[PDB]
Amino acid sequence: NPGFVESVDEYQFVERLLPPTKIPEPPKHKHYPTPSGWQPPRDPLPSLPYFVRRSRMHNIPVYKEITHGNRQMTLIRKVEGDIWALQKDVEEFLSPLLGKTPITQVNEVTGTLRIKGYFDEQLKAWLLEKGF
Amino acid sequence: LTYCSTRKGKRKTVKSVVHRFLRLHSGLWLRRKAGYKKKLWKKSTARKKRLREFVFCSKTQSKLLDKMTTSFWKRRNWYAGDPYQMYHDRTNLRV
Amino acid sequence: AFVRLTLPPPKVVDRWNEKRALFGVYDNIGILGNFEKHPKELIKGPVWLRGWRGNELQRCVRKKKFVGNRMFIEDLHNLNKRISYLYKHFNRHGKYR
Amino acid sequence: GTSLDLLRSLPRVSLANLKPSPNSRKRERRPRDRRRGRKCGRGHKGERQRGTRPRLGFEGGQTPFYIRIPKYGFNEGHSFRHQYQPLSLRRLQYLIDLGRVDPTQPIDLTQLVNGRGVTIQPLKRDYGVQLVEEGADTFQAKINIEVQLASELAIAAIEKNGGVVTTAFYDPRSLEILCKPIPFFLRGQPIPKRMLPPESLVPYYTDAKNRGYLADPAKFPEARLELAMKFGYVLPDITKDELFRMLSARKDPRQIFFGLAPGWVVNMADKKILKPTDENLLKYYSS
Amino acid sequence: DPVLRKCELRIPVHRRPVQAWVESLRGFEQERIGLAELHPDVFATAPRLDIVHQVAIWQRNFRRISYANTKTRAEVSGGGRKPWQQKGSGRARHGSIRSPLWRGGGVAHGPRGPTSYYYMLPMKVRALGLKVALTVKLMQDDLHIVDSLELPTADPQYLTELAQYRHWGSSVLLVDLTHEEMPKNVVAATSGLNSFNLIPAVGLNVYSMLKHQTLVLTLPSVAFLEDKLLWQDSRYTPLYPFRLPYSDFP
Ligand SMILES: [Mg+2]
Ligand SMILES: [Mg+2]
Ligand SMILES: [Mg+2]
Ligand SMILES: [Mg+2]
Ligand SMILES: [Mg+2]
Ligand SMILES: [Mg+2]
Repeated sequence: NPGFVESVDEYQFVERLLPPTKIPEPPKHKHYPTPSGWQPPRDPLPSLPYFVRRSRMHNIPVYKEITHGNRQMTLIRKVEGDIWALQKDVEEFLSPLLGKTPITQVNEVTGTLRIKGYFDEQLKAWLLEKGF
Repeated sequence: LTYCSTRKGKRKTVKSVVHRFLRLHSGLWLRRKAGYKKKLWKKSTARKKRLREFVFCSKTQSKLLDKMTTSFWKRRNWYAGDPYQMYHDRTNLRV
Repeated sequence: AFVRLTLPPPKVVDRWNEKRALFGVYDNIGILGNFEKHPKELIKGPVWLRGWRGNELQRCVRKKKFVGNRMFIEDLHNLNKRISYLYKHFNRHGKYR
Repeated sequence: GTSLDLLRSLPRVSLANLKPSPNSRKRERRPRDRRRGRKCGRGHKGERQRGTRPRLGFEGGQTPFYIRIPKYGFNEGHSFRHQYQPLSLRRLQYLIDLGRVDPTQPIDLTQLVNGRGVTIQPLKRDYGVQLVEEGADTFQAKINIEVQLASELAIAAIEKNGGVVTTAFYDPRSLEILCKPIPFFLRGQPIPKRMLPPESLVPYYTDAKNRGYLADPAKFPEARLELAMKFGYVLPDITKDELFRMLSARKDPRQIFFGLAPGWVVNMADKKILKPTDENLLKYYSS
Repeated sequence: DPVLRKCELRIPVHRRPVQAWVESLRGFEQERIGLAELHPDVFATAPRLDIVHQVAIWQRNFRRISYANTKTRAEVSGGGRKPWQQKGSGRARHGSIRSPLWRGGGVAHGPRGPTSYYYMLPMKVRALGLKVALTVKLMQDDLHIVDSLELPTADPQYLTELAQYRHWGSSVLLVDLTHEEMPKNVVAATSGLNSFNLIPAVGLNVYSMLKHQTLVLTLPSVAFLEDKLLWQDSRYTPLYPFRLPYSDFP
C-alpha cells in the first residue's frame, strides 16, 4: 500500500497564493474624495486642446526633481495634443504667485514640460480642477 | 586598495575604516577623539569632557572614506529601536 | 611612399543572400513568445563569454574557471602569466588613485 | 496629431537614415594632436608621470588620518541585528482605496507582497513588517491584519474602527517561503514546520498588551478596554458583526499558510495535494 | 460581405481608433474586401526615431564577438637573454630582441582574445520600439493588412507580378501567425525568391522591418501583436521570472 493519500479539496488555498501580473482597476466608491485623497478622472472629459493622461498606477504624473544638488524643478509628463497651449496656461496660473513669469522648458519629442522650482502640490490641485 | 580582485573582479572595502567610523545615510561620518582613554589623570575636567563626544568629519575626509568602502555600507538599514533613527536625514537645509 | 600602379579587382557583394536577408529574426523571442527563452540564449560563441561582458582581467579569470582544466600545458602557463601582469597593472599603476 | 501627418510627406525610413538623439554621445579624445599629445596631460618628469604614485590614504610618511583615530564599535554585530520594514497607515489606506489589497479576507505578508505594497529582502536580514503610527488620524477601514511588530498608537487606530491586529513571528527559513510560495512548491519538498521565537523574543510575543500570538486569550479583553479609555473612544463589539468569523481567523503557531498543514506536498501540475500516512511522520509534523 | 474587425482590448476614451483596408491575395484585383480597426496605442504612437535608432543598434551589437588577437612580448618565441652588455658596444640599450621596438617583436596595445559586446536594453524600451516601427509603416503607406495568405497558384512569377500590379516595393516581408500551419502554396512560392521573405509572427523585429520596404500582416497576427504589446503597459514589475506560474498570465 502506498504511503500517500491525495485530496483535491484543499487546493483552493493554493489558488489564493498565486500573484497577479496586471494592475487592478480601482474600485468604485460611493463618496469622493476617497479617504486617502485619491479622486478618479471626471466624466465627461475636458474639451481643452491638451489632454494629460494618468500613470499605470492611476495618479497625476507630476514629479519633483533635482540636479547638481541645488537646482530644483517640477515635471509634467504625459501631455498629448498642443504642448504650447499648456505652457501658456501654466504661466498665467503661476505668474501671480511668483511675481514674475516662470522659467520653463518644453520638450516636443518626449511631450513633457519642465518648470524651475517646486510647484508640485499647486499643479496637482490645478490639474484636478480641469478634470484630467 | 584593490580596484579589481582576482576571484570576483570587484572593489574591496578597507576594513580599518569600518572599525573606526559610522556613516549616516545622508552622507555624514562620525568618529571619536584621539586620546580619549589615555592618561586621564593629567587632563582637566573641561578637557576630558570634550574628549567624550562624538564628532563629525570634514568634506575632504568624507570624500576619502567613501572611496575606501563599497556600496553595501551605504544602504538603508531599518533597525527596530535604533538610537540613530533621527540622525539619518537632514531638515531645513538650504545648500 | 609607393602606391599601386593598377586598380585592385572589383569587390561584388550580394545584399540579399540568406544570412543578410534574415538578420534579426527571433530577437523578440521572449516578449512575443511568453518568456520561455531569453534572447541571450540565441548567442553563439566561446563557452565562457555567452551573455556576459567584462574587461580583459575579468575575461582571463573567467576563461580559466570554465575550461582551465581542459587546456594544454603551455597555453595554461601563458594564461596564468597574463593574469598576474594584469593584476599588478590594475591595482598598482595609473594616473588616478 | 499633426506630427504623424509630417511622416506622410517625408521620405521612407530606412537603415540609411538613422540618427541618435542629440547630445546622447560625447566625443572620446586620443592623445595624437598637439593639444592632447606630447606630455599627454601627465606633467613633468616625476613619480606621477611615470605612473607609480602611492596608494589611496598614504600621507607621505606621517601616520594617516584613518589609522590615527581610535577603534570603536559603531558597527559591531551589524550583520546579526534584526531588521523590520516599516508600513505606515497612509500607505495601507492608499492600497485599499486603489483595490490592490482585498479587505474582505485576512491580510498577511503574502497578500502585502502580492500587491507590491512592500518589498521584502530576506537575504538582507529582513524578518517582516512593523506597523507605523503615521497617518492614524485618517484611517477609516475595518480589516484583519497580522504583522511582526506593532506600536501602541497603531494598534489603537485599527481597533477603534472595529478591527483585529496581532503580532506573529517567522523564522528566516519560513519567511523566505512565505514571501515567494510558488517557487517553493516547484521544488517538490514537504512544507516545513515553523520554529518558535528565540529566547530573547519570547517575552514580547507572550504579552497581551502587544497582542502576541502566544499570549493568553483570556487577558485580551482587559487590554483592549484600557486603550479605549486612554485614547477616548468606545470599544466596539465585533461578535455582533456579520464578519466575525473572518476577523477572528488565526493560524496555528506552527503553520505558515492558512489552509495547509506541515508535511503536505503541493502537486501544482495536476492540482492535487498529497498527505503522508506514516505514524512517525505524522507525529513529527504535528509536534 | 464586408470584413469588419474591432479591437478586443479597451481603447482609451480620448483616443479615436485608426483603420486600414483589408485585402486578399487570391486575385490581382481583390484589393479591398473589408475595413478594420487598429488600436491607437499601437499604430498611432508618437513618431520617435531616436528609439528606433537604439533598438536597431542593440540588435546588431549584442551578438557581436570579435576573434582578433595579437601576441605580447611575453608570448613571442625566444627573447630570454640580454643581447649585449650595457656599456662599450655603442649601440642603443636593449634587453630583448622581442620588444615592440624590434622587427618581429610583440605588439604593445593590440586586440586581445575573443571579446564580447553583450548588453540588454530594458524590456519596456524594446517593446516600445516595435510599436513605433509599426506606426511608421502605416503613416507612410507601406503596411497592408490581409485576411489570409492563401494563394491561387504556387508559381513564383505570379507573386512578383502581383506586387508590381499593386505598387508594392522591391522587397516585401510577409508575416503569418504560426510556422507550422503556414499554407503550402505560399511556402513554395517564397522559398525561391531572394527579396520576398516569409516569417512567423513571433519572429517580427525592428531590424527586418527597416530592411524590407513593405510589410504584410494577416488579420490573426494583428490581434496577436496587439495583445502582447499592450500587455507591457499596465503591468507590475516581476516578482520572479515570468515563465513561472502566475495567477492570470499564460
Ligand atoms: Mg581612451
Ligand atoms: Mg530593502
Ligand atoms: Mg619570455
Ligand atoms: Mg636569466
Ligand atoms: Mg629587461
Ligand atoms: Mg610578429
